[PDB]
Amino acid sequence: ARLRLETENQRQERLVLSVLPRFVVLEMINDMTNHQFHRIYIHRYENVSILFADVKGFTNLSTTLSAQELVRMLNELFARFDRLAHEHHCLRIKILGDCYYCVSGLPEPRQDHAHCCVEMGLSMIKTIRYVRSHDVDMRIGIHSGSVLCGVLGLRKWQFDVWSWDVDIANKLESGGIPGRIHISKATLDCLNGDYNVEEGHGKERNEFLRKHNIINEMKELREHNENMLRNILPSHVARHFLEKDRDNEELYSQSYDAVGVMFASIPGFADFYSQTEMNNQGVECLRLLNEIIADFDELLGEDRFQDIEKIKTIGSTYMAVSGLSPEKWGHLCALADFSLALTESIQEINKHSFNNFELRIGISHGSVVAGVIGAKKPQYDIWGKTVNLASRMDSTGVSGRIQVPEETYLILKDQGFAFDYRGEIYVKGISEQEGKI
Amino acid sequence: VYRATHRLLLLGAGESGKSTIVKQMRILHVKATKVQDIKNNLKEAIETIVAAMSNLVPPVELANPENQFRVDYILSVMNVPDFDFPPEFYEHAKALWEDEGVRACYERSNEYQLIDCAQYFLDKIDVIKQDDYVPSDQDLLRCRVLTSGIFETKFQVDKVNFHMFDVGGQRDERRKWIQCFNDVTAIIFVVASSSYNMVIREDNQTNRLQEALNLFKSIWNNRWLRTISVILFLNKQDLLAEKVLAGKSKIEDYFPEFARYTTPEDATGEDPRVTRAKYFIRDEFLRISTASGDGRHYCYPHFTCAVDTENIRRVFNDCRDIIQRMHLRQ
Ligand SMILES: Nc1nc2c(ncn2[C@@H]2O[C@H](COP(=O)(O)OP(=O)(O)OP(O)(O)=S)[C@@H](O)[C@H]2O)c(=O)[nH]1
Ligand SMILES: C=C[C@@]1(C)CC(=O)[C@]2(O)[C@@]3(C)[C@@H](O)CCC(C)(C)[C@@H]3[C@H](O)[C@H](OC(C)=O)[C@@]2(C)O1
Ligand SMILES: [Mg+2]
Repeated sequence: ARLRLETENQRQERLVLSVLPRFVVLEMINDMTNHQFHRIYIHRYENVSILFADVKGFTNLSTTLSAQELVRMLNELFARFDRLAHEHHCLRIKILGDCYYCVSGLPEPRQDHAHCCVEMGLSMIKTIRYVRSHDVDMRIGIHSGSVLCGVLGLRKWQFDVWSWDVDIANKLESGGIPGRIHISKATLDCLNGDYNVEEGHGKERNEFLRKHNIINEMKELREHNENMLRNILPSHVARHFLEKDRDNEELYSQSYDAVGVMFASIPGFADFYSQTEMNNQGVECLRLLNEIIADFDELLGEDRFQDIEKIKTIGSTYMAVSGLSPEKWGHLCALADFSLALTESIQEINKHSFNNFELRIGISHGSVVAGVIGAKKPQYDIWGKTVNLASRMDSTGVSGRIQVPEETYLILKDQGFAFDYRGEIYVKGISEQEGKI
Repeated sequence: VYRATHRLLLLGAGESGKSTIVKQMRILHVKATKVQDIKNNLKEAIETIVAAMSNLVPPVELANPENQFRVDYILSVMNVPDFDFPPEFYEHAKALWEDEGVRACYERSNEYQLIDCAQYFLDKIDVIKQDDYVPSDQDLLRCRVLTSGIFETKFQVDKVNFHMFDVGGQRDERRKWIQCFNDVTAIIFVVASSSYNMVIREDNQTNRLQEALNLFKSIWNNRWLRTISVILFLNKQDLLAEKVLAGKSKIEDYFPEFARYTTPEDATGEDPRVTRAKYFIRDEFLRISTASGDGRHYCYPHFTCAVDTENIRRVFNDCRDIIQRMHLRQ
């Protein structure tokens, strides 16, 4: 019995340690065995380098082939991505839409990020060769600096990194020049001077900040690990990942018909962030952000929202799906209640702090394909046309107001028909969303 | 040795005397630009006096028509932000200050916004004409300056280390306070008492003391600062005493609950009205504290005067004993 328990506990521990590296999971597990603030696991780190990726032609391929096959190709490309990355001392942080970023030497100091740059070039040429056998070109953005690493929230924790340097890296990747790297000075001075690089971008990104783009004990341990499993990944996906068929079946997926998707965003937080000398490196700002996200998650768990499942948080952006687990359109009403409760929560945390924050909300309905895209790292995810429709409705929205797809309900009244936003697929004039009456 | 460093911060509305209390503490125990600041404070004081001479809704007469030329001179130099320090303009300002109209405008300065030190600074004109004297400690503590970014100051007493956190009081800076809401030993709340009659310059409608009290209600009831037990240092007491003794304005002009209020039993040359004024502001802060009390934060009111020194050292000794007690987490 002791041998069997030890083996199963080791398997479960390894399943956790696939994500959430050791230096933070140790602190969590220490805290479980026994506060003016909600407590946060961020640690400062130096000499880190951030790579970024983005499919430039995702709008040129999402409409053509259905969601299932697109997920197939995305899974194979991202499996190559992850394997080739783990080859070169790089660890994925997250997958969001099509974006994919990794750091250099976060758990321990390390440098020579140019090797990962040429590695990215080789991987990208392999992907375009495979796709040709549709524009799938992608832009490289890499910036060097110091970051703060940790996790936020009380549900679906994921490894995440925040800083101004990662913001510069994001802007560098958002610049453009597909197939070519953004190797701004912070990397030239660090790596070497013998590398052959060009003069940099002429002008594509906003001229701001001058980026210079140039047996009982074992049972207790098992209970703790099971709690952390239940706090990280979904139940059925965790069960499927615990036993065999983790790697034999590369892609785990399923398409669903009556699905809703909700996005929420906080644009003003980039205003409040400030890396001065008094607040350590902005750690207090991330403490406030963790408080916001913790309030959102604490609101989620309540009995009034059972069919909605939080998926991910991109910065201050909340992604929540509906209809994934069938156990009628009352779930879209639940999603609308979710948006309303989120707005009241952010207003409450506004009044508790001494600044202003507003929410941009976008809802959509349709059929999705949901599954896990990474075998080594369990990252449940969604895909489909309605996903990017919701993303655009969130990004092409007005702060403090809720935008809604074609009206399929009448319980709580809406308003604001005259929008006729151009969108990205086609023009579509649909109303907006206020509260109940 | 993180605990052994008693770090504490001061929160309050604008011009509540927190920077002055920090400077007075620093000189109590641990230049050219300073003299420049003296001169500039004088310049803005006289500039605001003569601007509100005419801009005030009830017009105020001038003592002599001959000084209308100097009034026009100061009006011309009003819009000008150049750092001009000529002796001729010093003589002009001296001429204005001896006019009864300018003094009456200063007495009626409660209508508009003016720096508090002006009157004292208006008696330093004769010696600031020379511009060569070394300023005294009282002169240094009378100097007026704004604070926007939060500031940290080292401190050592009885062979232990303290830390001063002086933050801004303007609404623009009120978002920055959360940057220092963690791991602070105590809060030294400071509210300008005599500014009960003034109003904020951020909106030009709400009273400075009312805004300060609402900020105190927010800070005391903040869901993240519940185990820190704020300590109250109401500044501005001397100007409050001279203002109530003047009799032109009273608390009932804004708070008739004072007119209903009666003196408490903890009374300490004195007058009843000033004593009950300071006790009433203390009791209003204590009411906000206790009505929002949660059994973990305790308010210890203590009356302070930044320009004074003996009061500063006495109240600082009392507060240092309190912080020494609270450090052990009794
Ligand atoms: N006569 C007198 N003057 C005082 C007293 N306390 C402070 N002052 C003067 O009032 C002025 C304002 O003080 P100050 O420290 O600048 O306020 P503050 O709260 O720091 O200003 P802010 O950053 O919130 S906007 C100072 O120049 C000081 O000399 C006092 O008790 N009596
Ligand atoms: C909270 C952190 C802060 C201020 C800085 C930062 O690094 C970000 O978190 C990144 C860049 C960063 O986390 C990398 C992912 C992604 C999704 C690109 C973030 C968003 O752009 C955030 O902006 C938002 C709020 O959307 C942003 C920029 O906000
Ligand atoms: Mg100040």
